[PDB]
Amino acid sequence: TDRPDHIDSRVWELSETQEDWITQVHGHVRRVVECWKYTICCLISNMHTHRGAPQYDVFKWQDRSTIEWICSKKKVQYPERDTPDLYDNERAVAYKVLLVSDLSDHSPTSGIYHDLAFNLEGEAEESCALVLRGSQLQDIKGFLCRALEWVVSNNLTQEVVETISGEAKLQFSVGTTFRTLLKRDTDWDVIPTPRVEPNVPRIEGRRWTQMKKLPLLKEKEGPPSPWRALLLGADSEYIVCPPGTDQEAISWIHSQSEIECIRESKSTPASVITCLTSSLQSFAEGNPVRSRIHEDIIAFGINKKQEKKQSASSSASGEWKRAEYQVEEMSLPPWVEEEMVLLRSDQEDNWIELEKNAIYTEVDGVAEGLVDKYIEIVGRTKVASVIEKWQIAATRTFSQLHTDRSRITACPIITRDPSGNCQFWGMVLLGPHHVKRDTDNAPLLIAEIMGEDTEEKYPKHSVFSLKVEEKQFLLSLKITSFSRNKLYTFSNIRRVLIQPASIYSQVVLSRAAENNSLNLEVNPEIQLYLEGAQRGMTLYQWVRMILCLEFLMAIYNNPQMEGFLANMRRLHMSRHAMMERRQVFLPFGSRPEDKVNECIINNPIVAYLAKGWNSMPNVYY
Amino acid sequence: MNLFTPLSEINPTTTQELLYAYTGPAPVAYGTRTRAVLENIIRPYQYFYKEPNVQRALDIKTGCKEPEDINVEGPSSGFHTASVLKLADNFFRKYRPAMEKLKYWILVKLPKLKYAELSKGRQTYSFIHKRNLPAPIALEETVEFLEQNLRRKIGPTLLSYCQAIADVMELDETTYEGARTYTIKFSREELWDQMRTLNTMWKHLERGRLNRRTIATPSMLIRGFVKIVEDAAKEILENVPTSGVPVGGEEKLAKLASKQTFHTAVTGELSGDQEKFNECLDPDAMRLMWTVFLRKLGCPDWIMELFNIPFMVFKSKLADMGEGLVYTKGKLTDRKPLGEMPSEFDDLVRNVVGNSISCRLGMFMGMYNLTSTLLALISIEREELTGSHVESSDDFIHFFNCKTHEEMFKQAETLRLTLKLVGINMSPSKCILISPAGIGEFNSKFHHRDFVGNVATELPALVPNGTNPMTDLAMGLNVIKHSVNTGQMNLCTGALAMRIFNHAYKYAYMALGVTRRTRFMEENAITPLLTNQGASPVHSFSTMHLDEVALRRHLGLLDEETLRRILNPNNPVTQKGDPSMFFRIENKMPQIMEDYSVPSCFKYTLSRNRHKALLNKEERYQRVTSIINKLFPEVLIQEASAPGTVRESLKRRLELVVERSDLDEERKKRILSRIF
RNA sequence: GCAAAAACA
RNA sequence: GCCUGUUUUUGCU
RNA sequence: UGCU
RNA sequence: AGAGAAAUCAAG
Repeated sequence: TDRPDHIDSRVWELSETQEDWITQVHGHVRRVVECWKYTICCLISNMHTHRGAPQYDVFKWQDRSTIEWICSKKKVQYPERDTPDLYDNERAVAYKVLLVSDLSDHSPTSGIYHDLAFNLEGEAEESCALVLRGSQLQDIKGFLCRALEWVVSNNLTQEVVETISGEAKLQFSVGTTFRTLLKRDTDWDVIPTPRVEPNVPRIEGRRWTQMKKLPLLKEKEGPPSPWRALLLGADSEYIVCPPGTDQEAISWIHSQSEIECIRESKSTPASVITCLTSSLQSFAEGNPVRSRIHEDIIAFGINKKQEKKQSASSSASGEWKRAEYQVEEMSLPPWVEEEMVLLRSDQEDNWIELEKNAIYTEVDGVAEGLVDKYIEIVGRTKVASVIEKWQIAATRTFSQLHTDRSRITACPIITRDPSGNCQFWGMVLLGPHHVKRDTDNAPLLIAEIMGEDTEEKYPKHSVFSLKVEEKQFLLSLKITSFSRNKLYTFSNIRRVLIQPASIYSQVVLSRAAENNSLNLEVNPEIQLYLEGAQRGMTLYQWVRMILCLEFLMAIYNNPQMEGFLANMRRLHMSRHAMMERRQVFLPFGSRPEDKVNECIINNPIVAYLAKGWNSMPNVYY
Repeated sequence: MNLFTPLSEINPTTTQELLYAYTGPAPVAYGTRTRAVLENIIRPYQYFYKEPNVQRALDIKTGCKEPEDINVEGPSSGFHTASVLKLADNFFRKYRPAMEKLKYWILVKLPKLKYAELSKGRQTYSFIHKRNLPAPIALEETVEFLEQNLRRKIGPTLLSYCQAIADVMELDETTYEGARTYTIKFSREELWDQMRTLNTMWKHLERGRLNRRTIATPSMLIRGFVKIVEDAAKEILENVPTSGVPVGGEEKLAKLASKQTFHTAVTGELSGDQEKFNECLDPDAMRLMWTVFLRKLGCPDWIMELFNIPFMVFKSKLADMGEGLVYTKGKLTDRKPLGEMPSEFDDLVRNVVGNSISCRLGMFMGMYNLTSTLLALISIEREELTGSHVESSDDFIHFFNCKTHEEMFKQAETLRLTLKLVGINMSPSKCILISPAGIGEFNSKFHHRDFVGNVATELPALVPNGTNPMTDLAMGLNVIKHSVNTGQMNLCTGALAMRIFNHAYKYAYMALGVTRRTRFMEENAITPLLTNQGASPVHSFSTMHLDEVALRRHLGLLDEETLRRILNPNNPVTQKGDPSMFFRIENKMPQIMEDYSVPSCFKYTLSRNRHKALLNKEERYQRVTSIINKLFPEVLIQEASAPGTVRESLKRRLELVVERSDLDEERKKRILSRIF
């Protein structure tokens, strides 16, 4: 605890109530010094006897009643203010233990008792030295030297010296002008002394209502939300290139490619196809970075800021007003359900090739078997292939970042099936990126293979027709600008598989634990509200569509999604309580749905989740 | 959302993990913070009265309001002075051991606090450079400022630092001299303004909020003062049942479980948040609570003044406005200060002090998390409230054990009102009470039968760290191990996270496919033998804690001949630029200095690829620290206590080392001859 | 002690 | 650009 | 210029 | 253009 090692425990506990140390300057050091004095008093009367009685009688830290009783019996009286520490039967006179910084030039303090002065090094003054014996001097010197070693070890020399001297500063003080500065913005002084008597008044409150029915989320009205994401998602396809490196695949694609525009968007002019063709030609030679051309300015928005500012200045007319920014509200698009359904479509490959960990114990075997089961139940799915495409594209676009390039970089998106064949999903074109921050955008020209074209889903995409080896394909070719932080985040998109794996693992392990035996092949029935009615459904397909929804949620993560998901946890908890015959009560002005509705603006998956919440029952019996 | 609500096997509480869009991008802030800063400034004035009267609230210094003025249907800024006094008295009368620990901290721990603890902070506003600087730089420049304005040396203790800060405030003119050379001038008013100035700035990469918020940082002239009160508040909060802020992790869960006792007829469980926190709390309420605590403890006046300094300085705070509100004429975009042209914040023009704006109400910043927790906890202590309360800063959970539903409702309303008495408003849309207890939430920890694991709160840490392969592998595996231990990830999720981390970690170091590293290893016939080199994983689920090299050596996957090369302490890859000192246990010469390298050749340093005088000064400090450590091995185990200055101390130490070197006398003389 | 990372408020 | 408080993981002095 |  | 959301990047 706070006891110094050299201080005896009995002395320390006896000193606790002797003086009010909190109000004294350096209260802990004052207590330590008083303990030193009491220990010196103890050492002076080191089992000395006289006429069958102790030679020295110690007055220090003794109740005043006993002190007066024994002083009266000894025909001695001392005042209350100063009382000698101890009394000697031999050479009858009262002694007081004093600690002084300097042993020289010292005079007796009081004429009623003698002074046994000592210094911090254990030495004693001449009269004290001649009064006491050599053994007492050695004991006192040793104890004081141990105390001095403790002092110098803890860097408390200045505090101890100030305490021994007798006068010291308050250890903190506030001046005059600083006090005036402090009292400028308050109605009380430094140590407030309100004149009001303490009391807790009774205030008329309100009544806590009950959430008899679950809240209904607001469905916004407006045009359907377009597909606003870095890549295509479930509408992604690939061309099966012959086995080889990336250069061979790009050469094979470019040398046999017939590009013809079939749908042009104003957002992405159809003339920037030459940028992609030039990038493909340059990459087919072995020079991924190519020089600028005339249509690169349109493709990557080169210098657009100057013309935009000039147009703004020329058209500037009127009076300055506040910003009042607005966000357009959009409704739930029809393509979200289609995306969910199509993302669950089975594939012929596994698309999740993670090298297995080592296996040493049986627990390791159980864990790896569970992981293998999860991989095989979610691997052969379109969502896994889309996740792989997103991983490859994000990493290959992010790796060519971090520099200040004035040229154009081509980043192919090529995967390889377990047969050697290359799979060309598309190519990302990185333009002039004088990037300095983590949030500033980097221009891109995302060109990739499309499975099906939809005007309302992709209004900013200029769809082309690709003719390779008597086969017809589609090309997206959208102009986007994308930041460093988002690219880095999507470079690690493979982490999305954990949460559906979490659900699967919890179900399987709970089943194993309830019956006290692992199965690893359980495919139970999960009761869910599919079309407003509770119907059974297997665990495997549930995990598959959980993965699909989690992926669709990850690539559409924005402030709206963050707020929506943060504020639906309360409603999710309330629904789980209500399904267990629990009542839910709310404060006076409690509307938990408003803090969710404020986050429902234009995010298609936020609207999808809101509709899913609304469809399922809100009143539980 | 219907796919996230199972009904047969597991409950929605276990699927709360699915309500997380993490692994997606985190929102960022883009433009001016002026609108957000001004909104935080104006909100406390809008909540003082039941009917918003901003103009009538700006002339109020201490926000104290009658019990009939306290808004019950909305946020209420201000406190009731008598309520604060009585509730602080009640909180002191109970929890006497906590007050005893407070007295122990004041008597013992407080004098030993060093101002070097201020160096632990992150970016700090600098009153000298008018910028945000790392805490060590700002602390050191502030110490130099105090030393050269008070013409004395500042003691290592925090009390001496605070006394120096108070003493400089007494001067009329203060000056700062620093190497580039340049001299800056401060008046008493200028330095007072810089003392009470909070540098506002955006909070980036924050998840869970629709609207971006603004964070602030104070100067070093007040961080020291806040340190004492924060430490005292922590000391009190560690010893009270109703606190939840000083404990965390599994200890917080154990404390929560200690209170989940539902035995009466009606057992509720209220879990909610406090709305408009950090701006409905008048610092004067915290002043009064601390003053009551110190009075009932018998403390002297100086400690009371010391505890009251920071809250008054925050009463006189100057929030730094951003780079101006955005104004548009047509499609133009111009940024203008608050008072240039009318806006929705015209009422606050009178508080503009240069580029900063004053606000006498609220805190504007979470600099008093522990003190605000104490203010929340004192209001709980009253006869009507008999339940169990846990409050961290503004997230709380309450457990009711009542005989009747009406009694529980009365207790809940009493809780709301007593929180409102001290300026704390329950968020009505965020507070939910379940009449049979068993389902609740606290600090995003949901419990139904036990605190369920929350996957996707560990996913952001699954990316390789980017230091070097050994450190990255070790810390990734140990993060996964901790997640498994805490119950967040089970066997399957743990192993899958291991596999994903391993695959990404091998990719990041050019160990997958055909890369330059793999090509060089292939053409030179270099078998990988290591995870970062493309070898098969050696780590398993049960061997997350084992080091890669030791495990491979034990399993025979790494022969001794290659071990003699990988773990060479003289490899050029990790060779240090300067010699280092080594111990020699039971030797004639116990210290030997020689060139050294980090043993592992894969612990290399990656080049980073791109107040200067203060940095050179840091380098000088590092050199002095290195020589002190070399000459004084005992300061590595205990605090430095040698007397005299550094030069003489090391001179005598170097001498004494020489006369114990067991050499010839004349050789010792020639060694001493060249000592400066 | 320092440095990096993560979660929560 | 990158606050305060609590907890956790790793590495180096 | 090659992470399923 | 576009990214995007309560205002920024798309150059100096």
